[PDB]
Amino acid sequence: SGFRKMAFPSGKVEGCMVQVTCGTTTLNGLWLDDVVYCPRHVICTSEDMLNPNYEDLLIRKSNHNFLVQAGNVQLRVIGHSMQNCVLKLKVDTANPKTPKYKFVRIQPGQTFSVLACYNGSPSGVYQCAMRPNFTIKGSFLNGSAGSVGFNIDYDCVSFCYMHHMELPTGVHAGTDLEGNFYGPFVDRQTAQAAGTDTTITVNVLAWLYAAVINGDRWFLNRFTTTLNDFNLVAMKYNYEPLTQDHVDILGPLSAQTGIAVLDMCASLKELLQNGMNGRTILGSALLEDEFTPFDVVRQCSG
Amino acid sequence: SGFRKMAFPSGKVEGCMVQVTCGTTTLNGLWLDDVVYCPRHVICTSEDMLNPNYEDLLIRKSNHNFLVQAGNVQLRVIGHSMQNCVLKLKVDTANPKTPKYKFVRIQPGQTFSVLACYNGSPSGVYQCAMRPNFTIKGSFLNGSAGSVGFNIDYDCVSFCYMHHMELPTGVHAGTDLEGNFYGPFVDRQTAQAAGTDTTITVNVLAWLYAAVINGDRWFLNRFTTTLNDFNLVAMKYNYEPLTQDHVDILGPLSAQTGIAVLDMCASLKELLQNGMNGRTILGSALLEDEFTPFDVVRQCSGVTF
Amino acid sequence: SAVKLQNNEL
Amino acid sequence: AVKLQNNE
Repeated sequence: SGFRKMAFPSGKVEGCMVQVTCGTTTLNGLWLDDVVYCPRHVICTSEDMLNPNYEDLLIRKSNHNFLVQAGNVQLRVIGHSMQNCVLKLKVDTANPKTPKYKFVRIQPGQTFSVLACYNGSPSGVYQCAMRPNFTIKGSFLNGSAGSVGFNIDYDCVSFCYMHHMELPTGVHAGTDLEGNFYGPFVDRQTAQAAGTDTTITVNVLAWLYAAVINGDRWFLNRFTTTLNDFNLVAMKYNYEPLTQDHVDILGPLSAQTGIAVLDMCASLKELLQNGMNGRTILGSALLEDEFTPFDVVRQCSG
Repeated sequence: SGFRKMAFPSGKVEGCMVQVTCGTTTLNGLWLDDVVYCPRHVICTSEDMLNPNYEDLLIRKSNHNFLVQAGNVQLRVIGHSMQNCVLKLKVDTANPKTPKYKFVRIQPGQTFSVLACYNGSPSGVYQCAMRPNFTIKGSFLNGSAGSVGFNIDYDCVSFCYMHHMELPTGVHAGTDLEGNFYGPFVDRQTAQAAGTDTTITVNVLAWLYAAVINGDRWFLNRFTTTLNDFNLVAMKYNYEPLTQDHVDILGPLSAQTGIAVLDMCASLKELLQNGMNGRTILGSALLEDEFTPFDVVRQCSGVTF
Repeated sequence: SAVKLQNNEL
Repeated sequence: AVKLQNNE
């Protein structure tokens, strides 16, 4: 029993973390085989970070302008190229700790583990979700750029996020491992703003199923609802709309607990209306929305 | 900025987890140097677990009665002994992935990272705290026995917990790496309840300091209190007593935010009596008590390992 | 209920 | 402001 913000074990990613320095700018890089991936704004100076021309900034660099440290050993850069907002530095040594991996672009609502790093060394690991406004609520300081988000379902590391920047509200933005940003953000310090952040509704329902699985039922009620009536209520609390696809996703949890998806949707409507009245659900007084249906099944049933 | 429930990097611990099998009972083991540590109830059968005599159950066992698998490689057991509630299995191969480590027993209220494991394979990591009643509000299923909790002190892995069992309330209990139970529990499938739990006051204050660092300041006020006046209402709300030691270890956070420790206690005092008035602190509607003062420092200053 | 030793069975 | 989170 029990339910925790559970990250994946970080060892497979730790062995890939390196430091990348260009001039006086430094951040983290991801060392897989003979390629080191890092955010391209490492080729920026202190000035020229508002409207950099990365193509022009990169063509002025030689391979020896990139200093890559893997622990105590400096990697020899023998090649460099740019893919979207990510730099790909070819090195003359394949990382012997390279695990089985793949690159995956995720959709809002998806969760992943973050190994926050500074100077190529890990600071800690925590769990995150792609918010509907395409930000993440991370824990990142200066120098954390290059830290990655990942999942390790089975024996393959699925890299889904590379960290780049912090927005004025303290939320964070970055790219997939192909360098394409999540959301409309750009790797410039020009003024940008995250849209209104909404609650990941399907994740909340999954979390309520996890509570029921762990023996908690106080929040249920005898009511049901139509999908359309629920969404008309949900939108009033800045909740993401619930689609038929989400309903289907919750089928297994619905079948495991014997509570229909639309019945649990009725429960959620009452919880938003009442609050929790001094009670908690799985150790929380808010409705947790960073657990997917897949996360619940992995943690509760195995 | 931002503040998350942050565990230590688990890479050095992952390379030490193995699977231990004795009959039909399977759990996890910690392979350090040439010894494997694991819960002693691995020698129990399903029918042995009500009132087992571990002294007697072990005498009938020999070295080869323990199947130790490190991945797809089977380790040869050349010795066995019992220290309190853990079993030590000497193997003929030192773990080449052995990190710098030590065994430390933690105090109630201190935090650590759990590496949940099943069949000797690491499956997840999460941060938690030794509750004042010596339970752990963990997330554990069958087969998770032998999973370990740890901290990283500078360059050294400090193993502080090994998981054994789940209480009927769904909370969990275990031992240090020397086999000594945390809390008034014993390893057998009987009715066992913990003492009444309390909130870790020093940790809540640390978490309120983390919030101020992140710009959450609505809970601050003009007031201050005293240790005696605060502890009177803290005991009334089932909060742990605040000592002069807690005030001292909070010093670095109090000076870095410009907010005296006892000024912050007045904030926490008002929060217990009047609630949060519909607001949140660091995305939480509860007073979080699973962040120590050093947890806040290492996260907000970006300490690495 | 009773304590559950969280080993696994084969 | 918007901060690219390299270090200097």
